[PDB]
Amino acid sequence: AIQLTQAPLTVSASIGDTITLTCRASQDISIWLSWYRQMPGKAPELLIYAASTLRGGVPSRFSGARSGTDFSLKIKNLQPEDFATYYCFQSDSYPRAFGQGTKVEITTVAAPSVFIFPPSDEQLKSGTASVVCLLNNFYPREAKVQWKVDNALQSGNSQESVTEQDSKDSTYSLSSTLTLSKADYEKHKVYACEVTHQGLSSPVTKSFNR
Amino acid sequence: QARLQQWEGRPLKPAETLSLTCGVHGVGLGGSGWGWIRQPPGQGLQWIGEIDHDGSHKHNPALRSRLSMSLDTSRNQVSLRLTSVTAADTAIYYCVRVYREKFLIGEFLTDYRFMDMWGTGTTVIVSASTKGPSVFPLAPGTAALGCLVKDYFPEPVTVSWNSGALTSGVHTFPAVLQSSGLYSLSSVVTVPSSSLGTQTYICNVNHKPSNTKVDKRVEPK
Amino acid sequence: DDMRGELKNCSFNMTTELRDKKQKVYSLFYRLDVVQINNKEYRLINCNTSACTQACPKVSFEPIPIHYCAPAGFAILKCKDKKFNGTGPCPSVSTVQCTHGIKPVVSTQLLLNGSLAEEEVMIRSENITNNAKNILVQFNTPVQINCTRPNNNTRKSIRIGPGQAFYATGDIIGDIRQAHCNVSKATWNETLGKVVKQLRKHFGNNTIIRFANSSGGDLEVTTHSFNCGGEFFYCNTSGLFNSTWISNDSITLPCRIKQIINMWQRIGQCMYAPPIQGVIRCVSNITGLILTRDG
Amino acid sequence: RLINCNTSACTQACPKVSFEPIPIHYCAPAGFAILKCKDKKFNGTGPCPSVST
Ligand SMILES: *[C@@H]1O[C@H](CO)[C@@H](O[C@@H]2O[C@H](CO)[C@@H](O[C@@H]3O[C@H](CO[C@H]4O[C@H](CO)[C@@H](O)[C@H](O)[C@@H]4O[C@@H]4O[C@H](CO)[C@@H](O[C@@H]5O[C@H](CO)[C@H](O)[C@H](O)[C@H]5O)[C@H](O)[C@H]4NC(C)=O)[C@@H](O)[C@H](O[C@H]4O[C@H](CO)[C@@H](O)[C@H](O)[C@@H]4O[C@H]4O[C@H](CO)[C@@H](O)[C@H](O)[C@@H]4O)[C@@H]3O)[C@H](O)[C@H]2NC(C)=O)[C@H](O)[C@H]1NC(C)=O
Ligand SMILES: *[C@@H]1O[C@H](CO)[C@@H](O[C@@H]2O[C@H](CO)[C@@H](O[C@@H]3O[C@H](CO[C@H]4O[C@H](CO)[C@@H](O)[C@H](O[C@H]5O[C@H](CO)[C@@H](O)[C@H](O)[C@@H]5O)[C@@H]4O)[C@@H](O)[C@H](O[C@H]4O[C@H](CO)[C@@H](O)[C@H](O)[C@@H]4O)[C@@H]3O)[C@H](O)[C@H]2NC(C)=O)[C@H](O)[C@H]1NC(C)=O
Ligand SMILES: *[C@@H]1O[C@H](CO)[C@@H](O[C@@H]2O[C@H](CO)[C@@H](O)[C@H](O)[C@H]2NC(C)=O)[C@H](O)[C@H]1NC(C)=O
Ligand SMILES: *[C@@H]1O[C@H](CO)[C@@H](O[C@@H]2O[C@H](CO)[C@@H](O)[C@H](O)[C@H]2NC(C)=O)[C@H](O)[C@H]1NC(C)=O
Ligand SMILES: *[C@@H]1O[C@H](CO)[C@@H](O[C@@H]2O[C@H](CO)[C@@H](O)[C@H](O)[C@H]2NC(C)=O)[C@H](O)[C@H]1NC(C)=O
Ligand SMILES: *[C@@H]1O[C@H](CO)[C@@H](O[C@@H]2O[C@H](CO)[C@@H](O)[C@H](O)[C@H]2NC(C)=O)[C@H](O)[C@H]1NC(C)=O
Ligand SMILES: *[C@@H]1O[C@H](CO)[C@@H](O[C@@H]2O[C@H](CO)[C@@H](O)[C@H](O)[C@H]2NC(C)=O)[C@H](O)[C@H]1NC(C)=O
Ligand SMILES: *[C@@H]1O[C@H](CO)[C@@H](O)[C@H](O)[C@H]1NC(C)=O
Ligand SMILES: *[C@@H]1O[C@H](CO)[C@@H](O)[C@H](O)[C@H]1NC(C)=O
Ligand SMILES: *[C@@H]1O[C@H](CO)[C@@H](O)[C@H](O)[C@H]1NC(C)=O
Ligand SMILES: *[C@@H]1O[C@H](CO)[C@@H](O)[C@H](O)[C@H]1NC(C)=O
Ligand SMILES: *[C@@H]1O[C@H](CO)[C@@H](O)[C@H](O)[C@H]1NC(C)=O
Repeated sequence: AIQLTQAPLTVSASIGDTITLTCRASQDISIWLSWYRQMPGKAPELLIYAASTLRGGVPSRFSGARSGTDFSLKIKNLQPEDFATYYCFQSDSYPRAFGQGTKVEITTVAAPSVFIFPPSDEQLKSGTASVVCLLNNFYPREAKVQWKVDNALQSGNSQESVTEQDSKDSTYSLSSTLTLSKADYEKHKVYACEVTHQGLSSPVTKSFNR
Repeated sequence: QARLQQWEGRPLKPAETLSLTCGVHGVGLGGSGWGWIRQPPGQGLQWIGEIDHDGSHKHNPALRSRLSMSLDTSRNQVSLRLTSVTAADTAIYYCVRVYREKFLIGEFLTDYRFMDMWGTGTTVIVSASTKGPSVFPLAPGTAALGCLVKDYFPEPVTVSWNSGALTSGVHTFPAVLQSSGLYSLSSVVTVPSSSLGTQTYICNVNHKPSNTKVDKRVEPK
Repeated sequence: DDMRGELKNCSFNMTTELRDKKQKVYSLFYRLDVVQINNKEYRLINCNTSACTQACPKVSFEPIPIHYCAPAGFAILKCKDKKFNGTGPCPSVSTVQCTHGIKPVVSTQLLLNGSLAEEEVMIRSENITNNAKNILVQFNTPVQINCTRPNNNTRKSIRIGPGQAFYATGDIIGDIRQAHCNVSKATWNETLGKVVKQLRKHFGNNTIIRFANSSGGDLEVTTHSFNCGGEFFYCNTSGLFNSTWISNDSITLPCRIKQIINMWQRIGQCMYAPPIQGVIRCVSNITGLILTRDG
Repeated sequence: RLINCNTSACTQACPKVSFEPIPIHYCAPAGFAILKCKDKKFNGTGPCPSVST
């Protein structure tokens, strides 16, 4: 099959900029590579087909180039409707493939405000304990949460979820849940979430004692 | 006015048959080709298969022998019949029209297929029986409080605060699918710390699939 | 310059398998098959003269060798002389039960496939001094000619009645270069050299032998008309016959294609050769010529 | 529509010709003979000891 590599996976720019998106193919797929834009929550739509032809209705700002391996798409005069996920789709070989997706967003670096929440006693009666760590109103989206229980690094027992970018301040929020059995929860004292983020010179830890 | 409409098929039990149907209006099944594109949550799109103008069935190698598609020319409908559905097949399924335009390279003429027209989306989730959530408090310059909406099926759950009167500072997170096959989500709000003993905060949780509504008071512990 | 400049995209109402229902269909017809009526209005070329019985899709046009065998009381005498032109005594004779396999290859201006001469190029005319008589040249070494229609044709079926189907060119993609035949330039030059050497014996050593191209007339007579892969070609052969003879490279002959064929120089019995799916490729031996001399 | 209109057109059975089977006799030309096995327990294959022409 043919593998399409799309980089960078996340490019940030403000309104009224020019961005270039790259989609590198494995073999030479001639010029057969179409571009699709997926607005968050909506369905993908065709922007460019044959790597150069604009779809009927797409503004003239959008443009592609190249007919070899390093396909490129250029956006001019950025508008809020252009901040979506773009995909490159080849049509040369019948095992069709898509790109990984380039998430274009708006650009202030801000560290999260961090909060930790113990499980409720009502939940504990069920045999399971959820500890929740909130990372509020931060930018950029990349953040790292490490759970510690009596200083022991936890692995494999958490899940996390991130909001969409805020329309007014361009920040994100993140929620991570650590799931423990009640039996394990009651064997330990100190529950801590350690947060790493570009806006923090050293990690921030919020904790409680059971 | 040319649109492809597809309707939700509701959650389905694992190891069953996945029956999809797309409604083609404005245009007809003839002349183009019709295929299916999915999108697992938080991931990119994946090609399932297509029927080309000739009536010939291109299928993705990954889904081996469990693929079968058909075209209802009389009703202008495209069908998908994925079988033995596993939890990894939880994705939004799109119906697409691969349109053929001929592009002339220096001496060679090709039929170029470029998925002209996309469906709206059919969120397919496989798990579990309908189950309402348990709602637990996340109890508290600025303070954070919230509600943990745990162990429900299927999606979705909606959350408001103070019957919709509190919107500033609210974040309702995407649900996660837990290893149990049940979903969980959290909703939070940041408020002035000075308001915690005087203002009442209630998260309004609605889980339509089970007819479950919970108004959970979140007080400091 | 392309194949697509030879085609017209013709849309018409066709009968359905039900008598009271019509069928808006289209097909790609060669410009050589459609005649304008005065999106313009056209009609098939052999429509004021006859109706075209479709070349039946399950019968092949490939010639198989046929032996003509004499009945009882008759014998077939075979002249085994290798210098026998066409007339007069033959010192070596044989009685064969019947002839070698004679492939009925139908072609003009060039004897594709068939039997070679034994020792040298043979010139055979009924009266070599009469310019109204054709000269049948026969080669001793074949000249290989390669055909092609580079297009990837897409045959389309139309139900024109109960049980009857009309096969139409629905789409054409792929290499759109004009259909052509390649003859090796070195091999053809040395073959005309042998023809000229054997042709000066009847006209003089000091005479100038000049090969010109076909004078005029029907496309079936001005071109190397032949069948190859079920589709009928009409090649120019003006680069083959262009030379004056005084006492890796290849020659490309642009060929047109027709679907409505009046084969045996007749009027009132045409034939519609249906489209051949895919790319057509061709390997033949030029084993002879048919020449006419200018007065 | 009639069951056979996408395969062929159908020839009406002529109203004066009869489908009734009339016995027919297949007779061998000169220089040939028809041998008839008169064995009453013949199973269709093998030597027939009672043959007539
Ligand atoms: C030789 O000549 C031939 C002509 O004689 C050439 O063939 C033609 O080639 C055309 C160009 O390729 C092609 O046009 C394209 O048609 C698309 C629609 O497909 C049609 O036509 C087919 C004909 O076989 C039909 O089989 C289809 O069924 C369809 O017709 C539908 O049929 C319906 C009945 O079944 C009608 O009724 C609708 O039915 C619905 C049922 O629920 C509802 O009831 C509806 O309310 C009801 O209306 C429809 O009315 C009819 N629709 C028609 C007529 O359109 C069409 O989509 C293509 O255009 C779009 O896409 C291209 C590429 O993007 C754009 O450039 C265009 O601008 C246009 O885009 C816009 O719309 C799309 C959405 O569709 C948007 O995504 C886009 O952004 C734009 O807004 C295009 O017109 C011809 O159909 C075809 N004709 C024939 C006879 O085959 C042949 O190519 C040529 N060959 C050679 C070798 O040269
Ligand atoms: C020139 O242009 C023609 C089109 O006019 C090209 O022909 C098509 O090629 C594609 C592949 O490139 C074929 O698609 C595949 O279909 C096979 C199974 O096809 C069978 O069923 C078809 C529908 O009935 C039928 O058309 C097929 O062909 C027969 O019938 C036609 C007449 O209709 C006749 O002309 C042929 O000779 C055949 O007798 C055939 O019966 C399918 O298995 C293919 O593989 C895909 O899907 C599998 C999973 O199923 C997947 O694993 C593979 O990776 C792949 O995705 C694929 O669907 C198409 O059928 C052909 N169409 C026709 C009309 O023949 C031709 O290739 C071009 N040639 C050149 C030189 O480019
Ligand atoms: C096929 O038949 C239709 C009619 O059944 C033709 O359409 C008509 O064309 C004439 C002009 O010659 C108009 O006056 C009529 O109003 C048309 N009728 C319609 C559109 O219903 C059509 O031209 C024919 N197509 C051909 C001959 O290719
Ligand atoms: C059938 O129609 C064709 C086309 O009109 C006729 O051939 C044309 O004849 C005129 C008059 O001599 C010429 O000017 C045209 O050049 C001819 N066209 C072609 C394509 O050859 C033909 O004569 C008609 N046949 C009959 C029997 O009437
Ligand atoms: C001359 O003879 C050759 C060889 O038999 C013919 O080419 C063959 O054509 C058949 C049918 O199209 C193919 O199945 C064979 O594969 C061909 N052979 C080769 C070597 O290509 C050729 O068509 C003949 N020339 C004519 C009839 O004009
Ligand atoms: C066949 O080839 C000849 C020669 O290439 C073509 O006719 C002549 O071409 C030369 C230059 O290539 C011109 O100077 C002449 O005026 C042409 N004579 C014509 C057009 O009558 C010819 O077009 C080719 N095809 C056919 C069908 O004859
Ligand atoms: C002619 O039409 C008949 C009727 O549709 C065809 O027979 C049908 O074939 C389908 C298969 O697609 C079966 O599901 C039906 O049961 C068949 N009908 C009957 C009455 O048995 C038949 O195949 C067609 N023949 C041709 C040559 O097209
Ligand atoms: C053919 O050869 C014979 C015998 O050599 C000769 O008599 C005859 O004249 C030749 N044909 C012609 C047309 O001259
Ligand atoms: C004829 O020769 C040309 C180049 O001279 C080449 O492109 C073409 O493929 C050849 N065709 C055949 C049938 O040999
Ligand atoms: C014709 O084609 C054969 C292979 O099919 C090739 O070997 C030969 O060189 C070609 N000759 C010409 C004159 O194109
Ligand atoms: C013969 O060649 C001349 C030019 O050399 C051309 O005008 C004429 O049409 C040709 N005749 C044919 C190919 O029958
Ligand atoms: C042409 O003739 C040679 C021998 O002279 C033979 O090997 C070859 O197969 C022939 N090519 C055909 C008949 O296409």
